[PDB]
Amino acid sequence: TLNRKCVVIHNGSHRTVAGFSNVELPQCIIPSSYIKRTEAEFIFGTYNMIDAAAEKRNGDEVYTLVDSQGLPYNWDALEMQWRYLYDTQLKVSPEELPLVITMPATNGKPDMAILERYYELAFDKLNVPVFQIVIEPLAIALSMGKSSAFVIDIGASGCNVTPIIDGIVVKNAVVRSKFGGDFLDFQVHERLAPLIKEEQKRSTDVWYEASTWIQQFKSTMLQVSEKDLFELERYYKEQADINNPLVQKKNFLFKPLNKTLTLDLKECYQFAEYLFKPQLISDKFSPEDGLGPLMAKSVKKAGASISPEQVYSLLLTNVIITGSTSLIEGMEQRIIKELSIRFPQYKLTTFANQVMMDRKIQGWLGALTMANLPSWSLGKWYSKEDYETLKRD
Amino acid sequence: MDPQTLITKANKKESWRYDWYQPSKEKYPFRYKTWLRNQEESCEDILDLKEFDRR
Amino acid sequence: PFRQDSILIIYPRSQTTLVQFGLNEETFTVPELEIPTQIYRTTRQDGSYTYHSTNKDNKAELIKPIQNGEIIDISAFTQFLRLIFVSILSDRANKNQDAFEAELSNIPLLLITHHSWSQSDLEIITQYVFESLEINNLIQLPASLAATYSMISLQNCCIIDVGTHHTDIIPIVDYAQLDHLVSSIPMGGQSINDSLKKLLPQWDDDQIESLKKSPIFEVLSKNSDLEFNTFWDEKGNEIKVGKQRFQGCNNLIKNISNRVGLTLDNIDDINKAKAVWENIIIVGGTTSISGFKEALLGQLLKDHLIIEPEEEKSKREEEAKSFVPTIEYVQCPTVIKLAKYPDYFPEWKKSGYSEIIFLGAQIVSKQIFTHPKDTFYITREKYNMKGPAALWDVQF
Amino acid sequence: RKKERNLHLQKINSIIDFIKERQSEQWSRQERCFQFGRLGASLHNQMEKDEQKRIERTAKQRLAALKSNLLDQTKDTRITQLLRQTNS
Ligand SMILES: Nc1ncnc2c1ncn2[C@@H]1O[C@H](COP(=O)(O)OP(=O)(O)OP(=O)(O)O)[C@@H](O)[C@H]1O
Repeated sequence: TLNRKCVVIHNGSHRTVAGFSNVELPQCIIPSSYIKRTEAEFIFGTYNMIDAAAEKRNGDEVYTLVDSQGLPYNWDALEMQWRYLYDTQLKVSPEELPLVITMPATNGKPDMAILERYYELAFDKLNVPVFQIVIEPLAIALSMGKSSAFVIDIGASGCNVTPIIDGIVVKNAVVRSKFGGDFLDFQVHERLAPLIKEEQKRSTDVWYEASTWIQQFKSTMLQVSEKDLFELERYYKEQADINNPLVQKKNFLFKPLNKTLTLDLKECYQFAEYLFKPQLISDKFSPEDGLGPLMAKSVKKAGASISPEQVYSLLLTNVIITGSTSLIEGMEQRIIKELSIRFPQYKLTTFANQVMMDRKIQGWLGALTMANLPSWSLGKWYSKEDYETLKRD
Repeated sequence: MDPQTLITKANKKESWRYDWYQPSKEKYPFRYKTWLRNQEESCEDILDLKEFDRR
Repeated sequence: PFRQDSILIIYPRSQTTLVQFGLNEETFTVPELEIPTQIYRTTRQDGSYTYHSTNKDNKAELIKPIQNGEIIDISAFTQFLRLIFVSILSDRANKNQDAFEAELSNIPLLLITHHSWSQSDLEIITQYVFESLEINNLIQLPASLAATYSMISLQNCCIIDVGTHHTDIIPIVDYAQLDHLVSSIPMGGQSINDSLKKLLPQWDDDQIESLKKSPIFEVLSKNSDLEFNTFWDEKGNEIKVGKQRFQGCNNLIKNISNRVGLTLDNIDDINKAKAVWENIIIVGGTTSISGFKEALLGQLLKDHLIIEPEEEKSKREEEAKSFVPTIEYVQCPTVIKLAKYPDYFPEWKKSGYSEIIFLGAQIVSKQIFTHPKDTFYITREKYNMKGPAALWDVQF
Repeated sequence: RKKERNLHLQKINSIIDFIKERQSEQWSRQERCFQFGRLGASLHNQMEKDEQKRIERTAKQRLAALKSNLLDQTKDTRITQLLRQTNS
């Protein structure tokens, strides 16, 4: 319809996705972090950072670009990252093409602070011809053809739950669990460390391991128990007295040491259970912090923010299971089970894109999608006048 | 052999240009560059093939 | 449509470019034109510039539009291209008085696109195709895409593109190119020469270069049965050499495999990833060196094959010796394999397949230009409808 | 108030409507290359078939010439092998 195309940038907590609105797949995806070298040198790029890791130069440091809130952290570095993309991946002056970016749903408290900083970057530093920012979970629901949706972000750096009612992000009901991908990565590392040779530059290496073999492990070794592992285990023992798959072994080669690691099914399940029963992690966590009750909490809070009976029937029939972590086999079904436990009186309808690729970049695809609408004026497009207004006294 | 006229003979049409453009509903306070249907030296010689043939 | 003799396929590269105007109708053949990718630039009063096929009055500068596969000066590039197109126009026009009554009438243009070109680069290029060369039939194929047809069409496969100063790593999944994984290494055939110079610092660079080209040079794993052998120089000299003729390749190969592993490890659908690993395709002039492809396979094999680590396997066997079921893993690849070549192109069979990517383009070219629909290319109409942007309507 | 919500509701309605439109309209990079492969394969079938016919025709012509008086080279090296056995 319209004579345009644009740059879409999604600063995820782990992956930064960027590309052109012209295409289905992103132009490139790089880690949302960088290597600082010393004079001041900034390394961006998946392979580049890997090569830097291979160098193992003293003084190299890993810094992330996104904080716990899903917001930009080191703004000066952010400039450098985007600059990098414009020069080496997009390969176009930031002044010529339009820029659409996004962010996760928040409670609204930092909205103004973030926009100020973006106006400084986009306009004061990059002279971006036009600027827009959108909400990721909102975009996802919209790409699914949903006006109302229960967005379940089983991703890294925490689990986001966003109740969307009639195109409304219920900010009061939006919750951000501290548990997610990153947590599990930590646990995997710690649980497998007992089988690995020995059991900050070091932290740069941690990043390397996280970006490599750890990610490989979690892609296939983890699996989510259908039922509550504890009860399910008991069940099988009962049945044994009256086959029990929990004893089944799985194999995984530890590439860097060339050795076979072997785990049973139960152990794989044990990792998954941390997202449902965090009180099994330690005494610092409450049963309510598991995804089951967190979801219920956010559902109920959503009801509180506006006819609970209808709200529950609405959200529970528009459930979107997404985020990269959601790809762990069985996760989807387990979510369904948890929902039926806490809402046994409601029919559940969930959605999940079977294509792995689509989920991994779904947030970007959502942004992509919104960026491609013909009624230009629907967005809150920003210009220098908005930066000016902000700074005008 | 004038290569330009060879072009005019070969393969026998609105041109576009890359330039600034202002969005409108009305007009919005911003502009961007794109391929606009526009308003409406060279190599100078010809390469001696036979020198560039696989023989 | 379309006349076989009017279909123009152009393949650019960092060194030279292949041009093949017209097809062989019955069969496919190896591109007969080869033109050095260089053009001269004269600086005139106040920086005004001209372009030349030669160095007019020894004042023009040597310009190389393409560097490591990437266009670094699109102005120069389109001038280079222009020169080529009109060169073949005048060539045929002189060879055939009635050329514009037939073969120089409707000319299909297939340009092979190196993945490094930007979105804006591509736009400008299509602009010149229609507004400078006035060509009413344009396809800008992904080079990797062309390659996937040549290997009897593959759904899941890898393209290893060996250049001279760079090597490109491409993964194809479901026939699509995974752009966010596609990368490139700043190493190529020249690095072989560099290491050979290091190895034999007393040799002339040409001795080294011509040796690389020579059949005595080989990647190992009957000149291999001799301690010494010889090769005739460009000047007719007899060059004698020992086992150094089998050296200088591992550095390149190792770096290739490093990125191959890293790239393929990021494929999301492991079922498809498994399929990808069983179809590896190797292309590039340097890959013509005997044994190269096999060595590359071998290096990839030993560094990625999922198989019970040597000793552990022997421990299964050891304990058995006192049948063990296959020790399956959730990982991949379990099978690493090179893709199978087509046996239906004798000409190319005879020439070798280092330039097979052109063949793939040739094959799909007749598939496209004998088809009743124009679904996959830019017409003057489409160009009029979208401008340069039309490319992303037909983008492959 | 009421109409403000209705505005929002229709705004997001139209957003979804444009999205679901494009879901059926778009046809993406992958769609092109997938169709090209299906297309190319049929080209190979016809072109491949033609090549086979040409090879057969050449073989037939050679056979006819012999009567009047891969394997085309295998028989040369085979008969040359045997020729050499007789030459030696
Ligand atoms: N095969 C896999 N299955 C499940 N999870 C995976 C897989 N591969 C990677 N992950 C996890 O997915 C993470 C990236 O996912 P994702 O981009 O959804 O998180 P994120 O988008 O950064 O989080 P946010 O959505 O808050 O930005 C990686 O950190 C990795 O830990």
